[PDB]
Amino acid sequence: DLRLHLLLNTSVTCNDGSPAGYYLKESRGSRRWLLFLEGGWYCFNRENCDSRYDTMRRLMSSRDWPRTRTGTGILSSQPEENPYWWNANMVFIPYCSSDVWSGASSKSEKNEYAFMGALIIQEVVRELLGRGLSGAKVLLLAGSSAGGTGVLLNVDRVAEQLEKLGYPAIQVRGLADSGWFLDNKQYRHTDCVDTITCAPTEAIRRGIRYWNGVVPERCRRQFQEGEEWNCFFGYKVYPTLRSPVFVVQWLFDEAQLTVDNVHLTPVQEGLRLYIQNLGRELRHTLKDVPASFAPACLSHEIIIRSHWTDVQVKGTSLPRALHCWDRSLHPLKGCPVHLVDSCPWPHCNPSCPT
Ligand SMILES: *[C@@H]1O[C@H](CO)[C@@H](O)[C@H](O)[C@H]1NC(C)=O
Ligand SMILES: O=S1(=O)CCN(Cc2ccco2)CC1
Repeated sequence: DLRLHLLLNTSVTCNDGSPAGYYLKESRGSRRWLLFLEGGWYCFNRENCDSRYDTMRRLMSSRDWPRTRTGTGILSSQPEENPYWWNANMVFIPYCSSDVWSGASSKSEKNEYAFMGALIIQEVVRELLGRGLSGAKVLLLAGSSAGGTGVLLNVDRVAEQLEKLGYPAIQVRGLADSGWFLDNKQYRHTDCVDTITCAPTEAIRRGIRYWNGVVPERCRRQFQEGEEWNCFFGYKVYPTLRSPVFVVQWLFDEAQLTVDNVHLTPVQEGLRLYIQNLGRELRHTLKDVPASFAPACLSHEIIIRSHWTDVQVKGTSLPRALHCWDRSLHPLKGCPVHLVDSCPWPHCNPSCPT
């Protein structure tokens, strides 16, 4: 169990102005720190944020958060469940800003909601330095789904924050799970007039303006004013990053298929070619990513699932691949770090989740 702490700086808030926070379980015999970013889509105007506040309020407010959380998967402290980092200091940062962790805007008489995701991460890091993070050797910033994209958007800013605060010895690294998407053509499509019809690129473009969203500086300088939405897409922002980042991505991600208007519910030839081309394109974007784990499965998220130990690529599990990554940051015989399936159809890998 990890224990809730609400942020001492109460000006760093969830959507509705309640304080943000983090759950923490300390491991005094360890100088490794894992900070995990929760996911859960986003909202991008008044209308659909109001809807989200009715039926997804824990993603917009801390008023109903429980006092403890059980760590699962990579956040578990039992070696049977977590072969990788079971003895680490564990932190779960709830997603209550609805901004893919990019926002820097307070609630005001102009703004019905606050979008403070980028500032929440910075304030959590600041307050943890007083609770033992000052002695760390590695800070691993991890996340799933919207939290995985949040890793890509924030890992270099955490590294810069610790450098400017006088801790140049802490090695900052990233682990992005299920946050690597393609701005591809949809299988069926519609013009953006409402939430159901707005393609990812157009919805993110509106969100960035609504949130006062922030992107990494080198990426921002490449694409420039009005085009910051490009930096939400992994294959475009990753080459601009300096911190080591490990990328976990199902080749047939259920959220990718959702935004592409694909439902698997007898597949004819047009859809067969579409699905095979999506897998090939995703594989192409990872070809020069040296730390990656990409199985040929239809699924979504993995690193905080308890059975995350089950899936294998070329005979190597995800906990093993992450351990090999650790060794590489001190090729290795029999301990690989780049693992991408080559078979072209969902569940052609027999270790895929059922
Ligand atoms: C609280 O957080 C806000 C937003 O990041 C910042 O402007 C302010 O300086 C912080 N307050 C303190 C006392 O650090
Ligand atoms: O799809 S998600 O789980 C993770 C990514 N975010 C924003 C996004 C959409 C496309 C690219 O980046 C939405 C929720």
